[PDB]
Parts: sequence; C-alpha cells; structure tokens
Amino acid sequence: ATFLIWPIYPKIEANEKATAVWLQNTGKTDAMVQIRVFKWNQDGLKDNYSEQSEIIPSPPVAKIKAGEKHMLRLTKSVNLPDGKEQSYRLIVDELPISKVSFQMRYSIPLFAYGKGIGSGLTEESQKLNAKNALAKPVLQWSVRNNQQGQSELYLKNNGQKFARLSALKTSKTGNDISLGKAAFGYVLSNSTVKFAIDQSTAHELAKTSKIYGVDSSGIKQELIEITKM
Amino acid sequence: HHHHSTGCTVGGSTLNFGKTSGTWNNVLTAEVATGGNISVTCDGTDPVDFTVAIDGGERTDRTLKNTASADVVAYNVYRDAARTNLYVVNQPQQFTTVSGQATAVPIFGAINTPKAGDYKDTLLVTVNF
Repeated sequence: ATFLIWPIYPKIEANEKATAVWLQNTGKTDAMVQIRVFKWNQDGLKDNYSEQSEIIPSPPVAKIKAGEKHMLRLTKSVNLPDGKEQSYRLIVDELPISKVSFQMRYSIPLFAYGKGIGSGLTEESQKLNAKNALAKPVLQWSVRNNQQGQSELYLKNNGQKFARLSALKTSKTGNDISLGKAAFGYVLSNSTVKFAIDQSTAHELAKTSKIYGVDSSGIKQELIEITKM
Repeated sequence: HHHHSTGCTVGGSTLNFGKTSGTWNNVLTAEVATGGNISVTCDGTDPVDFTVAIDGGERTDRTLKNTASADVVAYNVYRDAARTNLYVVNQPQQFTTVSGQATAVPIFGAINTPKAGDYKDTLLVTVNF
C-alpha cells in the first residue's frame, strides 16, 4: 500500500492548539492504519520513545480507501513549558487485512513549542527566535574510543532546538567526510548522541578543531559550526 | 510563499523463497528490489534524508515457522544483492532522495537435519524521516 504524507516536518507552534498532517492512500487498494504519537528523547546517547499524552492524534485508527485523503488532527492537550521545544514521532502503522511478508511503519518527526520559542518556519516564529539567544542548535563534538576498540562520535546539543544533520564537513568549503556505516542526523535539543564511526573518519576528524554540519531543521539547508569539547 | 513544506510518497507503490522442506544444501535466494517493491519519493528541491530499519520477525530471530509444527528455519535480509550489508535487526540504515526521483528500498533475502510444507514469517519495516 502507498501513502502520500504531508507535511513530513510538522510542528505545533506555541500559540496553536493543533496542527494537521495529511495522509493520502494513493494506491488502488483500501488500507487500514493506526496513528500514534510517542515522546522522543536521546537519554543514554540512544534514541528512546515513551507513550505520551501531551499530543493527542485523531483518529487513532482509520480506514483510508484508495485515493482518499484523511486529516490527522494532532492536538496539544496543555500548554508546554516556557521556552522549551518538545520532541515526538508520529507513527503510522499499516494494519494487515514458504513465504515471508512485510508490514510497513512510517515515522515522521513532530515538534511542539512553549512560550517564547518556535519552529522558525514562519515569520511569526522567526521573529520570536531572534529574541532568544538559544533558540537554535548549538553543537559540540568529540570522538572517543570504546574498550572493545570501536570508534564513536559524540554530538552534544546545548541549544533549545534540534539539528537534522545530512553530513559533516571539516571546513566550511570542504567536502563531506565519509561517515561510513550507521545512520545519524538528529541531535535533539539539550541532548547528546553517539554515532559509531569507522576508522577512516576518526583521523580526518580530530586532525581539525571545528567541523561543520549540514542542517535542515530550519527553512533552508545551512552549515552550522560544531566545536570541540 | 513561504518555505517549502516537503511531502513524500512512501512505499510500496513479498519474499517468496520457494521450499524449505527436506534438504537443499546451498543458500536460497528471493528478492524484492512480487506485486512491486518499496520506494520513497519526496517533492522539495532539497534532498531528504531518511532511514529504514527491519525487525527480527514475529520471533525476533528471523526464523520462519511451518504453522503445522514447531519446525523453524532461520533467514536474513540485505540491502545489496551481494549480501555484504546486513539489515541488522532494529538498526537503521541511511537513505537519501534525489530531487524528482524515487529512492528504492531494496530487500534481498537468503538462507542442511531436514525438516519437511509451507513456512512463514512477517517483517516490520520502519521508514523514518
């Protein structure tokens, strides 16, 4: 079954009570889906999801006939803490209705804001963040070796907002270093994460002091300075 | 205008191995790379990074079941045909979309005391943006 999800990067602003995500079955076959929102954190340098009641998705289950477009209402139950950015995933679970078969699950990030900080994707929130010195990602990096000998990169976000990283460069004009295996990208606000990096990159890295990440968290792709711990 | 709210069309838009009864004595191949295969298409000018993770089956060990019995046979799925890149259980692999082209999410499959008719399992494929 085939789905058009829009917007892929939804946010609920501080002064909005809800936002919508649209879900369209573009296949030729009826589909059934479950809708859930989990609170999202990076404690213990791994990504963790917990059930949650700050955001309520409506409907929790839906029959989506072929070609139909449904409106997911994501509702903010209570106002969120001042000046903070809260992190979730909307999870869309396609319910089924010698082989081995596939059940799909689609997950988009969701971000909701408290008073005095915002996504930065509208002029109202742009003007709100200019007045906040930490309404942005503020990254630091350091590479450290495990007792087993695996090399792993630590990224620590001091800012009140997340960073979505597509690549790491060693200089503002350089090329992307070859982050080999292991996905990476999100460093949530006020967190630190830990990617496994191959030996090719430790050295290349840490032969330099500042590096630069490509960040899509705002309006356009943009370099950000990551400094060393 | 303002900024571009990106939206994506996520897959699909099964893995039939054949027979695992009795003896084979070599590795069995099945591919979805069948009713069509899985692919992500986004719509910005920018590329969109995303992530695909595959679970360990209904038993967490990527093992089929005969249905009639406790007969079980293990397997694994891979991103490349050559099977050098394991979809390690619940560990995400990075993908990217190029503007105006679909990105395939390929899944290549593989697999003696003979066991003898029809075995099954179901995999959870998570696509994360």
